[PDB]
Amino acid sequence: ELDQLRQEAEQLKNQIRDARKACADATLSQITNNIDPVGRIQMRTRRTLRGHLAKIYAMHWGTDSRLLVSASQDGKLIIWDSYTTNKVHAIPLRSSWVMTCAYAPSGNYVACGGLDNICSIYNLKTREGNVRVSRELAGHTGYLSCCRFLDDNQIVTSSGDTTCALWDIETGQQTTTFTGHTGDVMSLSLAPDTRLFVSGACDASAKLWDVREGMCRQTFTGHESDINAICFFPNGNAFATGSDDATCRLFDLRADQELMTYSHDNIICGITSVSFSKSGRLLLAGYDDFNCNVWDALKADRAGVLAGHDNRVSCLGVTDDGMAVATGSWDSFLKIWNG
Amino acid sequence: TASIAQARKLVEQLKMEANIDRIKVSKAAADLMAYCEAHAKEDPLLTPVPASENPFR
Amino acid sequence: SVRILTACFLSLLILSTLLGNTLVCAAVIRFRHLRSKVTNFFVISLAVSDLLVAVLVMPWKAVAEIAGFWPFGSFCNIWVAFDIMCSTASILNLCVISVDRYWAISSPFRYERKMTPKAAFILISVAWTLSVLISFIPVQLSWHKAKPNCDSSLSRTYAISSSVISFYIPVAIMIVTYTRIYRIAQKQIRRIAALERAAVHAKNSFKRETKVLKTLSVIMGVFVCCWLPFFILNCILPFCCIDSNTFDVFVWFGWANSSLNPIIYAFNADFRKAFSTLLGCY
Amino acid sequence: TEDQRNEEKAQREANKKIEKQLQKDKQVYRATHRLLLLGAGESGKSTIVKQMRISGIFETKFQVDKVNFHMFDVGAQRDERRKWIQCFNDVTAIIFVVASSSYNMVTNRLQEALNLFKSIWNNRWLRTISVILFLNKQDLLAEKVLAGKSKIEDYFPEFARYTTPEDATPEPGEDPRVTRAKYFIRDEFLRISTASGDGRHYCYPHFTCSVDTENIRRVFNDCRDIIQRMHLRQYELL
Ligand SMILES: Cc1c(-c2ncc(Oc3nccc4occc34)cc2F)n(C)c(=O)[nH]c1=O
Repeated sequence: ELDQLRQEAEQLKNQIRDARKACADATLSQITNNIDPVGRIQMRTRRTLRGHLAKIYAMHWGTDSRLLVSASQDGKLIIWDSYTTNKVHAIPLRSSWVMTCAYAPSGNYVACGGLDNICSIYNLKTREGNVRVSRELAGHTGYLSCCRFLDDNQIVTSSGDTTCALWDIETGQQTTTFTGHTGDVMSLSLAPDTRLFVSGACDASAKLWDVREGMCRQTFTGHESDINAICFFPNGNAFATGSDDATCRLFDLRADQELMTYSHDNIICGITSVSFSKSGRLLLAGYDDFNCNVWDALKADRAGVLAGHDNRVSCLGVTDDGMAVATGSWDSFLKIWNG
Repeated sequence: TASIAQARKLVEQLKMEANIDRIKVSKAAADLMAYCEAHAKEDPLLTPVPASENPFR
Repeated sequence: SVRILTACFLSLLILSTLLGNTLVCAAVIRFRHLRSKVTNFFVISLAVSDLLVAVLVMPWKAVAEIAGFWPFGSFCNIWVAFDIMCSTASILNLCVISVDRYWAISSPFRYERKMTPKAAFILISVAWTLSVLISFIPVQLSWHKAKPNCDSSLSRTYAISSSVISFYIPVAIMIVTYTRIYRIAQKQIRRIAALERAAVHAKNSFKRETKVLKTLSVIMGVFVCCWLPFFILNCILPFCCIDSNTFDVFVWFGWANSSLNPIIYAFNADFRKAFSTLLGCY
Repeated sequence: TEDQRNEEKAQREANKKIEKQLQKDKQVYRATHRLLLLGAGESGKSTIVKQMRISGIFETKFQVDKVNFHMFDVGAQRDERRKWIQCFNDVTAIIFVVASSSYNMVTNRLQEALNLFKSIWNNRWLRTISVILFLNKQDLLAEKVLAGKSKIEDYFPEFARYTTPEDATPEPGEDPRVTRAKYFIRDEFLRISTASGDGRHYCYPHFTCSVDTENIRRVFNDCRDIIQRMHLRQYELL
């Protein structure tokens, strides 16, 4: 029985690989060969945000493209005003080992979580004015590695117990559970319509999940090591992944295969964070060698470098209007870069 | 046992993921190329923006 | 060709001093992580004192030596005050550095909870105030010269009094602190080697002690060899016996310690790396 | 533009109020030492935590001689491939607890502890972190060695050629047989510790018991030694 099922699974994998090979006609490099290159991208640090006492692990932009939240391994959750550099809030956390944070699209909530295996929701607009915990989401048996608000009442979280979950914040219950990864899930990315999301785990695979249906529709392979970062293309029909093998890859949902690889010979450190520009032409990625590289998404050519962080670049983010880029780092500083 | 259940679940999942419809890579690559062209003007990082309307100066 | 060689050597010495101490002062502005430590506060204080030695004292004495006479008129008194003040500040900065290192090594917890930057400012201010008081107050009142470049000798009362404050007490303090540091390091080395020997014996020391002795001997020997003969002839001469040339040689030996100070106190991995980033940005 | 001026004034006032509180937190953060606690379920790691105090991660705060300590337990539904091990790359020390009496229990639990210690020692994120090794449950080990048919050489064949070292300080009332086993296990851990040492971190082994009032002092003294050695190393004196 076991031999029969193993043979059947191997035959199905062979059929899938054969279909993917058959559907491959031309590479992305061949198609985007007459496109004029973007040239050289020159960005400068417009702002520098200070106030965190320890390494910064996560940051997130608000939908108004002005306010942003960041998380540090000192029990602090700071909300900034990026235009005027002022600090709007500073939330002390019960647990000091936070690893993720999110900003609600409405702007009335922020989320947080880490090694405590809890996702905490904070109310930013309340009667008292002081920020207080609204809900604690328990049920994961591993560290919280990512969370993303769908609306004011739903949030999707990924965990180190190889599981992603969808929550109802009002009741604090898991509405759906997404299983299938064998390694620890490290990152999440919601589609523009919040109807699908992709996750990347430590089994060097990425999966596409139906939020309402609760099933895995596609699985993407090609990375030789742990996937640490994942991001949807602005179109919503492709996504990019960053791994420890010092490479970034682009996958197409409809083609169901990898299209381009973003690697250089003098890069050996892993990618911590990855992000796209508003047009989707630029691919920004953070690295362990303390700087962020800018890639041409259609040519796989490095179009620039953002340097000026004293330590590891841990997090990265592009505003909803495309105006600015924020990078946080283990040197406890947030930098904002503009064209 | 649980091993046979895991194996049959994996086989069943592999059955569903092989039933999807796939377009050619030529069509998929053209769609991404066309999206960048139609939105290249409104990308402040791709095309540098004058300081008149830049809020980070 | 003797004069040409003397001018070249003095120019090289002044340039070495100025370049090295400027590099030390610059490596702290470019990097904000070095400014987070207090030991670096004391190091930059010493670098500032060495720069003042190289700017306000050394060139004017070298001009008089190359020319063969003092051409600066009534600048002799102000120059003597600058000489005393800058040298004293250098030696007191060295003493404070040694005391800071001893407190860090011997009481790490009380050091971390009591070495706030407010205390460092108090120590630096005390050192510089002592320098200014010992130099400018007695010189302006002509207490330094005998009653009965610019090549005179100090008074008998002022020579011994200033030497005791500027040299002998700081030397005693530095000897005590570095002896205690050596004892602590020896205990730690023995304790480490005991476990290493136990593990080796389970499977089937002199280098560290040599390194400790090398570091400590370099520090102490450079300081003492540069400044000790000057402070002996500074008290032998007022009671006179030597000429005015060997004394000038020993004065120059004393000043040349400021040249070597950057590579003894600002040459760790953090400073060496910062000295390469500023060297061509490679 | 008086409304804009009032808004900016309120924003500056709120920022200043926030930054006042961040200044005290910086003072508290610098005086605190963070400890990562490792071990197994069968080790007496839980009882030691209870003595120190007297879901996910568990945190314990205690203070000795005006020094604040912050110890974290990572025994929360974990497994191998410790991806979260990079969160603790700047702690003062690691407390590794071993049940020394579990050599006979089953593939041995002591061999599992040795493998875990070797894995942690050679971790790339923990290359400047020292380990305070607690060789726990000495009373049970003494009882097993003194009376019983569980021969240590049966499970570890190298015990048939082991001799108690010269730097051994047995308790006055201990049998010579008990001392040999204790120091054999200690040297078994020390061989791993010194076979791959970098000079940037050390191991501090202790013979402990779960119910001891000395373990807090042991942690305090070992952390003091760690900081002193770091200071000596930064001045090229070690
Ligand atoms: C060299 C020189 C001098 C002179 N200046 C200063 C001097 O004492 C000190 N120097 C350095 C550091 C010190 O700390 C405490 C005392 C002290 C002794 C001296 F002999 N004088 C007076 C002169 O007229 N012509 C000269 O060339």
